[PDB]
Amino acid sequence: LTKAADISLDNLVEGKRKRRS
Amino acid sequence: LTKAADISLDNLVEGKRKRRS
Amino acid sequence: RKRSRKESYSVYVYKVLKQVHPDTGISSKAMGIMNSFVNDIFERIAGEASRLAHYNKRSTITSREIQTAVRLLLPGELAKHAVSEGTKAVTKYTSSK
Amino acid sequence: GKKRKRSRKESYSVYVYKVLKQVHPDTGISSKAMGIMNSFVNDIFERIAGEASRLAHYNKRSTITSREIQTAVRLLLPGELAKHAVSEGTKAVTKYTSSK
Amino acid sequence: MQIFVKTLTGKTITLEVEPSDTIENVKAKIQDKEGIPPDQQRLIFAGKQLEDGRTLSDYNIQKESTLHLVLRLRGG
Amino acid sequence: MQIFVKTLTGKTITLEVEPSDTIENVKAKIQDKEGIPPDQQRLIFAGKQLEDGRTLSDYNIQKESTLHLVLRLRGG
Amino acid sequence: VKKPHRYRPGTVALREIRRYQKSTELLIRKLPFQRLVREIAQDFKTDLRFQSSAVMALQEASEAYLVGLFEDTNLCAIHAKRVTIMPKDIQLARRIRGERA
Amino acid sequence: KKPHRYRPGTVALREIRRYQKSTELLIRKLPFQRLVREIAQDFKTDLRFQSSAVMALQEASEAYLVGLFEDTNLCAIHAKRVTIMPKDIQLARRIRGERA
Amino acid sequence: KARARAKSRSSRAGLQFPVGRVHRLLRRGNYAERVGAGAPVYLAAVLEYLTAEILELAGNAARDNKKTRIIPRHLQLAIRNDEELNKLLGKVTIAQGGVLPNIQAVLLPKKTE
Amino acid sequence: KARARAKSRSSRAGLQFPVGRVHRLLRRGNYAERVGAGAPVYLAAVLEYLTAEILELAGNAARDNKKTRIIPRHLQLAIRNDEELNKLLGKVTIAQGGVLPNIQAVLLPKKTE
Amino acid sequence: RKVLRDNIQGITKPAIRRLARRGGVKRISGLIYEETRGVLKVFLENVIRDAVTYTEHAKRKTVTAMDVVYALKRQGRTLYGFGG
Amino acid sequence: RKVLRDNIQGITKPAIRRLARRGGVKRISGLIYEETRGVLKVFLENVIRDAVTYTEHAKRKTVTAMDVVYALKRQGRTLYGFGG
DNA sequence: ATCAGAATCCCGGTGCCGAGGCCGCTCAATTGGTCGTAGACAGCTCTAGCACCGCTTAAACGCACGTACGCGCTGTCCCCCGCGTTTTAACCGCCAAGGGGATTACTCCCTAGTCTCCAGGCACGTGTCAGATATATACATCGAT
DNA sequence: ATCGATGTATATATCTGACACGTGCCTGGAGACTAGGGAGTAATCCCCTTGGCGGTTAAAACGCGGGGGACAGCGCGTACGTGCGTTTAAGCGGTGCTAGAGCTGTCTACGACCAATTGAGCGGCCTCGGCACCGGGATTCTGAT
Repeated sequence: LTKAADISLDNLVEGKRKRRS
Repeated sequence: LTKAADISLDNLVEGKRKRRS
Repeated sequence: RKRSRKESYSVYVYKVLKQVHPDTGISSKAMGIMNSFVNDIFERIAGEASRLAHYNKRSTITSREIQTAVRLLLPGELAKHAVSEGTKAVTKYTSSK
Repeated sequence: GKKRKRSRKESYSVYVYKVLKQVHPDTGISSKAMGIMNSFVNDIFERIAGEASRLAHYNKRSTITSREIQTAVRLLLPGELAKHAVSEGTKAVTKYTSSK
Repeated sequence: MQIFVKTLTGKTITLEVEPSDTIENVKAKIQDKEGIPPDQQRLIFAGKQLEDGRTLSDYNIQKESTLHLVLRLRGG
Repeated sequence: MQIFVKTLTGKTITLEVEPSDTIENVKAKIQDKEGIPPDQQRLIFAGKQLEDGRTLSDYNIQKESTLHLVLRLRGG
Repeated sequence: VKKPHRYRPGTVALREIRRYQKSTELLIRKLPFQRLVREIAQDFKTDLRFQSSAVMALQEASEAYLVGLFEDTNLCAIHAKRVTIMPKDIQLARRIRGERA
Repeated sequence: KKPHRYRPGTVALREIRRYQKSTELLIRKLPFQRLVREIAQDFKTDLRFQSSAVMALQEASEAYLVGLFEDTNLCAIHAKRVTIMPKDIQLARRIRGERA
Repeated sequence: KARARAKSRSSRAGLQFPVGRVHRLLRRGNYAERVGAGAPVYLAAVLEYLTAEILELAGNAARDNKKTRIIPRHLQLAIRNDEELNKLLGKVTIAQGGVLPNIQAVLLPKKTE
Repeated sequence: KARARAKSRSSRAGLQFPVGRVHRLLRRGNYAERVGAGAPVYLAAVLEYLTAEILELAGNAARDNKKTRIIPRHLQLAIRNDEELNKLLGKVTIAQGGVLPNIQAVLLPKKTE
Repeated sequence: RKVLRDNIQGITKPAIRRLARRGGVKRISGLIYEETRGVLKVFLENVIRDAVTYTEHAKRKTVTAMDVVYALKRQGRTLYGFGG
Repeated sequence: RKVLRDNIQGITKPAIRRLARRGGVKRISGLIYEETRGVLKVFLENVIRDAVTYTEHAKRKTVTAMDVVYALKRQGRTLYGFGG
């Protein structure tokens, strides 16, 4: 559910993004 | 010898371009 | 409420047609091709003319710009004629009133 | 003294270099390696703008605001990476929003 | 009535509150427990800016309705 | 002295002239042989605009130096 | 039955290839192609709307896309001298174009 | 007899490890330059080069051909022929579409 | 006081495209701070050259199928024949396009004694 | 008068990139008639996110070869490992790049020899 | 009467064949029909997203032709005739 | 000395092999060396033109790095590190 | 496997030049401030998108059969790889000279901005002929006998 | 080789709706004017490029010899093309409903633009250490046996 530049800044999971390699 | 937008507009051979097919 | 005129090149297209082909007609869809067809080339051109400005740090797009971009953007001999027609045009417009 | 002086050639290097210590306090970088990053920015950077641009026409907006960029972000970046990018930018905006 | 707030860290702060409690009261309580003065604080509800004089039920803020925490930095 | 002019058609016009001959004279001769009045005429030398009072040797125009023909259209 | 005349195997296609290259019409039967979208549409957002024109675009592109896919793909098994395609060819060909990697 | 000869193909597989391991440019510098100036001359006579700028081609050029071989490699592999053949390039390029 | 008449830069180039309208586009096209007066003219004709250059191919190809009204297929069939133009539009696809009739040799049929 | 302190929008976002300078770029970037005040900020951070996201990969990879100073090869070796980023830059090549060590199985040695 | 029957299987074994004919393919293996439908969706996937993405950026509930267009162009597939 | 000569043959049979190694090519046919040099030039051809074309548009007699750059980008090859 | 035997890796010493750091100047950013307009937002209408149905049938599905192609095997012949030695020109370091690109100050041509003026270009309406559709017939060729 | 039926090719007549045209209404371009800053030009600078020269030193070359990979021939096994009867749902046009796009109308917030003050960021600077260089000893395979 994309928005208007809300405050939904939801997740500090980026480490899992870095895990993708 | 390319130029500055000269008056060298040299050839009306385009028919040969059309001949390429 | 209803108008605002949606501008095309259609008429402009249609004029050209009779000069090359006095006989032939065209379907709107076929027409729709051309109208879009213009902008795509057209935008391709401008953006390159733009890039020239920075790389020369010119603030202004003049003729000399466009031509340079033309030789870039168009392939092969077609460019030269394009160069030619535009040139031949400029001169003819140059002496105008 | 200072002849004919080389007009300052701007980079992101320092900016790059700052970030480095936050993620890697230890590591250094070679100019060539640095040279990568500095170029690396603009490429992404120009990709972004041009898309933000295209939005304007297609909405006939005359102005690129934030809402624009984000839209382009989701276009341009692949996969989950976008969302975080969305996130950081968003988190930034708010934090800058209340500023002054 | 219990609600939460989510942070830049995603910290979820436990809040025992009432729908008539002022933002003035709330931030103070966060100032109270978390020691962070409101001067650098604001809380978010659905992106809207919170004024002290407003209460929770003013925004139709319900129990366990979680909010977006902000550090507003003046200086630096 | 013989020179030529090249056209939009690439027509190459034979010209018996003299380096002191005026553009006034030249176009008239083209008006003379080709019937096209100077009003709609101009000739080009290396992209420069030709004034009547100028002569050929004014531009260092040599024999068999070929020129670019123009129809200047006023009206339409 | 007294001997049906059966076109030699492969002869049908070579008529179709002439045929289906000769005319312009869209090979995918329309309506199901639409339904295919609305599903995929739903996942990104619920409750979305389409100018029936706009759907046609995909169809135009989609068929066109797969068309261009086959040519190189065709060349692949031909480059293996196997007059029949094989699925790896797509996997090969796409890998070549770089849509994957 | 005596002399130890690496079985055929063993050399390359060391080189492939090797030449993928390091970064340096495989084309001899100076001749590569001369190659340009010729091609340069045809479009305009009497042209000048920042020796840096030449390096770019070299960087790109090698890089380009590198990416060429991979699919190319796959080609004859897709034909199960461990050796490349010129048609493969002709095949591969016509696939990428630089030709048609 | 007297305009008395009127003249169009397009006519002033004796060319069919609306120099004026194009020249309007660039002004708002965000393509530069300023627009050279000469440029659009030069820019205009180029298209007016191409538009013919393509249609001519179509028309001839349109006559080939002996239908007096140009269709898309022709345009498609036209474009892919010119060895130059194909490289212009190769990244581009055409509505109702189809492709050129083409067959790989080894796939051709055989008696071929 | 007496503006009396100073503050930088970058600091105002607590972010390392020069919001001001970027915000200058778009103004002349011919990218739109006007520039939203908010936009560049948002635009800035994104890069400031990426620049880290890449370097982090490099640094770890830089430590792998046990050289405290990042080199291009690492960046190259870094980028091609992330399965996302590769699709960002796939069209792009890197100076001094090289490629990942890679070998096709059937080309591997043995036959058990 | 329920929801969600088949869809992607709605691209039929004969249908794709027609394309393959236009593709200039003389004989077709059976498993092709599987992987084919795999790619097709995968293609349509990222394509639709963007036009959708534009669409929401337009705050409009409907996908238009122009939407699909701008999807293809930043994709690299740029198309004509439904644009404008 | 006379006039300029071999050139393109100055890309040597061993040299290209090195690339092929980086290309991950186990064994190489002989005729490769021909067609290889064919493509290489053809690539360099259009590439150089543009940077040249920019260069004359700059009214400057010298090709710079930035020139080669802008050649690749409107080509689609965009590169880093020699760009300023 | 089990052997020596290469070639490659990892290691401790040394060494040099580009990193990464500070010195200080300057020019791009920031501040405070005015002005107007792009676009937000609420109101309103009017297109076309969705929905739903049934008469019609062209297309799709499913199975039967065998043909001719995928591929697995073999077998030959030569085109590349390995390796030792013989031949070229790549490279590095060093200085020398002037082309051209970089920077600066000046004037004037050219383009943005602004207003008033009107037909080029658009939508709108309309009437007819190019082309699509249906149906009979002749021409070509493939495959069966 | 001759023979038949199949699909394509083509000829007709036939019916329909889309292009192409004429009419009239308006918006975007033309016209004429100003004021301002871009760019062009000329005048000086110095940096970067080219050039030419000679020393070792690796890399290119070239050949030799034989191994294994390419390629061609063959044969087996089977999958995929073809056809037919059965089955399913696409396409048609026809009717009904309102959601949402697009057009509209007012007020004002946010951006551009100007000026004056301030340090962030760049080039220029030197010293210093991460790392390129290597000669010796540690390992990890390759081919021969």
